Amino acid sequence: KKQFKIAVVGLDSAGKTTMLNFLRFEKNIETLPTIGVNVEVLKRNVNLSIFDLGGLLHFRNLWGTLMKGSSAIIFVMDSADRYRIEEAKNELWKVLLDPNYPDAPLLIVANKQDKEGAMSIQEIISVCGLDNPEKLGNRSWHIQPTVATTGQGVEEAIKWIVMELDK
Ligand SMILES: Nc1nc2c(ncn2[C@@H]2O[C@H](COP(=O)(O)OP(=O)(O)OP(=O)(O)O)[C@@H](O)[C@H]2O)c(=O)[nH]1
Ligand SMILES: [Mg+2]
Repeated sequence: KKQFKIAVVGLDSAGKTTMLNFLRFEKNIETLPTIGVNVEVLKRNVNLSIFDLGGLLHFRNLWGTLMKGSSAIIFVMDSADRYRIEEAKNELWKVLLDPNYPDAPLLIVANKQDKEGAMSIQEIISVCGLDNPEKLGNRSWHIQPTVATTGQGVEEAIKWIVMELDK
């Protein structure tokens, strides 16, 4: 069975590692800010090699090179962090416009839906400008609201990625 590299990117503290811990242990374990790459190999009947990249500012510049070979991209966002939503939109578009990954399906994980003031799926599409097809081309995209600490929507997020790789 073929291995498919999945890249997990997003700003620091978005909940990337929290999501990957749930995908494996089904539990909320303590996390440390990822300053490197934490690679987990999961099987959901296709095995994928998920690369949880670090989201700290001075590490984001490495995403372009570290994602080499990814078949799908998961961009995790902190839905409750309205003060850093312009910063996440800027990073999401840097990935979308990266000429190295133009055909890769993009799953946008709207994490932290439990927090008060969390943005809705509609609100995220509007702020991120994803309602403009011109700069999106023939790329398949999907938004999945999650609470990574409880795993709410996390199995449904990985099912979309798996469905995309099956194609
Ligand atoms: N309330 C709430 N907290 C969450 C959620 N997901 C993650 N967190 C918390 O958010 C913080 C950051 O989570 P991490 O998984 O370490 O974030 P990260 O994306 O890996 O960050 P970097 O490693 O620095 O890129 C932790 O305190 C988590 O427990 C969620 O859905 N709801
Ligand atoms: Mg991390």
